[PDB]
Amino acid sequence: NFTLKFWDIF
Amino acid sequence: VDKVAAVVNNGVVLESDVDGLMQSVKLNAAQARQQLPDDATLRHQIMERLIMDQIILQMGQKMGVKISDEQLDQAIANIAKQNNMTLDQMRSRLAYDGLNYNTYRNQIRKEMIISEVRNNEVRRRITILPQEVESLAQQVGNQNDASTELNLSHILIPLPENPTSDQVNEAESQARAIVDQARNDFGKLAIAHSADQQALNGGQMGWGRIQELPGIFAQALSTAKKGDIVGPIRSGVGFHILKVNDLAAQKDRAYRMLMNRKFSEEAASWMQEQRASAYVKILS
Amino acid sequence: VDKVAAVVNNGVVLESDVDGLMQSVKLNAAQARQQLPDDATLRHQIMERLIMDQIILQMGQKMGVKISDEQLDQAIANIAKQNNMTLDQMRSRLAYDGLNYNTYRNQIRKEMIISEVRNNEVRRRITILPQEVESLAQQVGNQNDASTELNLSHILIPLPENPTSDQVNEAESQARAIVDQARNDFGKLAIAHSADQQALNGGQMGWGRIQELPGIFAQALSTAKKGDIVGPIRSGVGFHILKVNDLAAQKDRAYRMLMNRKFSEEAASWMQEQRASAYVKILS
Repeated sequence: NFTLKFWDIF
Repeated sequence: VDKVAAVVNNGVVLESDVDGLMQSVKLNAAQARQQLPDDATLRHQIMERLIMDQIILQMGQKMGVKISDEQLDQAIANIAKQNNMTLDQMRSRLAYDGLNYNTYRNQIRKEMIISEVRNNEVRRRITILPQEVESLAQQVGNQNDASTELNLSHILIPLPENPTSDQVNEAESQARAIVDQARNDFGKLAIAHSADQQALNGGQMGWGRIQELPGIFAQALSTAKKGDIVGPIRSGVGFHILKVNDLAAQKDRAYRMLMNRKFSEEAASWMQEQRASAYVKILS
Repeated sequence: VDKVAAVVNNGVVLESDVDGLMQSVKLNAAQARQQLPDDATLRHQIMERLIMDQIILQMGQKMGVKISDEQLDQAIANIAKQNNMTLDQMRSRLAYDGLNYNTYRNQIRKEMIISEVRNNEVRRRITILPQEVESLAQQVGNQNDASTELNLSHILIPLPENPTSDQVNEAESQARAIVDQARNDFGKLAIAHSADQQALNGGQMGWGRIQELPGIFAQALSTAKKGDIVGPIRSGVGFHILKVNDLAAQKDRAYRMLMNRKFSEEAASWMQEQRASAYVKILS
């Protein structure tokens, strides 16, 4: 759902 | 007016035991905020718990098994404190929700006796030859990816919010194939089929610390190193895939590894062996 | 001259012993990317290692500890296979790298009997009390956050790549101010501080499983529920803050956790004891 949106902080 | 939920060897689960535990369950579900299944299969869950609880408990007696009066009281103090209350405060919660402290105290001693027996009995079963503590130990050597630095690329395969078997299969299919071509460039396959933003920059994703990655990648990464392909992994957005780019007390890890997997494996084994060696009829 | 690196109780560590493994380290380290300490302290480490191996290996010699032949036999063949090798062909790969069959065979048994009397001894040392198990299991219940669907907001207070503690302490404290005034909306406060793409959109990350979160967040959301505010967590990019918006296998997870948590403690402990209570003379 957000797995990516979130990974794309690290 | 209190029926028998089920015979279980010469002794019984009661409709009261069950309809009282269904009270202890939905009491949490509202607070814990998680839904429960059909009240029909759910009763058939609790039934099955209480049945098991029993098979064990009858073993409780079969072989003598106490619980330090002090231990029982202690746990209860420790469970009180773990919930931000004293016994005096908790008392009122038992009254307000409506239970006799001593029904409860005895209810706990029930739990404790069961544990005593399950554990005591599973530990019995566990057997760890050294021939395997070594082997495993010398497998976690080339693995210890602790607070590791790690550079990755990343394909993603697109999957709708509520997917359809066809898509899902034809997706994983394409996602496997990409991986099958991945161990034969990856960046250039980003551009090919990566649904995600980075695709143009090549899935090029940069240096991440293994822990900062999503937990559903970590599982399959610690056991892998530079030049490796990972996945295809399933998630909400869909199927991931990824390249890697950069990076005694292991006989401790080694032993713990076994001591642990073997317990979990051999509990689950003994449980099913006790529901077997048992008369049990359910009376709905 | 069997130059002696050191003396452990009624035996010794040679320079042979040290100068040997001391290499296999720098090899099996640059053979899997991870850099090493000072060749000065690295020695000092390999020393501590080799010393200990002695104490406990003597402890072994003292107690009736043999290791069966079939056992050691199995053990080797299984790491032979493991690193992608084979039976007789193993011989001619370390025999082709400096060693013999018996520079390994006798050498592995040393590892094995060490593993033995080291576990075997911290095994007899751990004791889990029903209270501990019960108490813990009641708490691991409060955490019951498995694949726990979870909406949350986000505030980033970002740092540069490699700042001093002068650049860090500002963000560090600035967060806790927002942390408190969050608990006294977050969405408005997100636009007023957060520095991610979803900042002006109100920190709103959206619904998503606790698994799909970056591992380091899942460690602190495990013990939280609707309304909670966790942080400020420091990572690669700076300090993050999160607002939460929505959401008999515990008597085993508890035990496996203690039986482990305890063994790791009550071994570290058991050497602290063997080390400090023994003859440790070191010859330069």
